[PDB]
Amino acid sequence: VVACFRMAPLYNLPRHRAVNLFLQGYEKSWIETEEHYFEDKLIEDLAKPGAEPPEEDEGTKRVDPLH
Amino acid sequence: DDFVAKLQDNQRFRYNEVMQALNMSAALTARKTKEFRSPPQEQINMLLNFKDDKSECPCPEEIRDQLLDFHEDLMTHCGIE
Repeated sequence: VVACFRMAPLYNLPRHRAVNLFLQGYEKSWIETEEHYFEDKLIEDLAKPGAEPPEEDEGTKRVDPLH
Repeated sequence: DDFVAKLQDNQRFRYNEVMQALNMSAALTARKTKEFRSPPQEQINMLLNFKDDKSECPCPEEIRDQLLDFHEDLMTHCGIE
């Protein structure tokens, strides 16, 4: 039961090992779970013809970045 | 480096408190030593679960605020904020 109480804790590990474990855990728990929505804004920005008819193309409408 | 040093100091302190108060109840000791007997990876994962409002993580408010400052600084650097 002495070992059952004294199983390996995190503070027994060296600093660099625990830092690596923290990096992986922080990644998975925070960076992956972070969610921001930009798809509609990006698509509408890419679909905008930016001053193209004012621009001297001397031809039919040029394809916009989404096209 | 500093975040993990503070967290390790915290968990040594909490482990000392548990090893002082084990005589309260044997069944209490099992559910309080789940943390110390878990593998080191699950250990850091459940020490890093103070995001959102579930708040079952045993992390203190100060150590929580350190990461709830660094994470927003990093998001501002990344362009979200």
